[PDB]
Amino acid sequence: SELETAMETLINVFHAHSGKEGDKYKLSKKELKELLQTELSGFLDAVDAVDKVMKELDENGDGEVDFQEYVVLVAALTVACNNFFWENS
Amino acid sequence: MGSELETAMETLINVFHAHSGKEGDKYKLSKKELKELLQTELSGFLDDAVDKVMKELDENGDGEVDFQEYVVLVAALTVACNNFF
Ligand SMILES: [Ca+2]
Ligand SMILES: [Ca+2]
Ligand SMILES: [Ca+2]
Ligand SMILES: [Ca+2]
Repeated sequence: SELETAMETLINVFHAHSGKEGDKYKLSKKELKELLQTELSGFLDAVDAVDKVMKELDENGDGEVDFQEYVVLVAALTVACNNFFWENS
Repeated sequence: MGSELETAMETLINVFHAHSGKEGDKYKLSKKELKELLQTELSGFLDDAVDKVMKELDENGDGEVDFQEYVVLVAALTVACNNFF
């Protein structure tokens, strides 16, 4: 089903950039940045914003973003994108 | 032209709107609409389990699931899908 394919895409995208350096299930900054710039063009602004973004997602604090912390991100970006396209104008 | 990640996110939002706009508030899932979503979008869903899924997701207690509460479901399911692999 469409929903199931979508969650499959979220998993596959994560590992497509998570499996490039070191632990193939955790995103280091080079992999997080790679995911952000390639999958979310324009999400970064403002002096290095990439540091801020792992600082917020790295919940346990090991310097890498795993799947659950990455899902915390996808969720917030999904709800904001929804409010932007689905308002009782 | 969105990215693969972006396309997938759109699908989630679209799926929710696909069942949310059937009756009542076009931006909230009623009990009947929630049943419809589970049965069509989750190939494994067995079944009153919908009541459980309602009381579990209805954080604010209005009797309907809005988007912010439906993402709680999608997120929990996504990590659960990832565990299964
Ligand atoms: Ca890695
Ligand atoms: Ca972490
Ligand atoms: Ca509705
Ligand atoms: Ca609610």
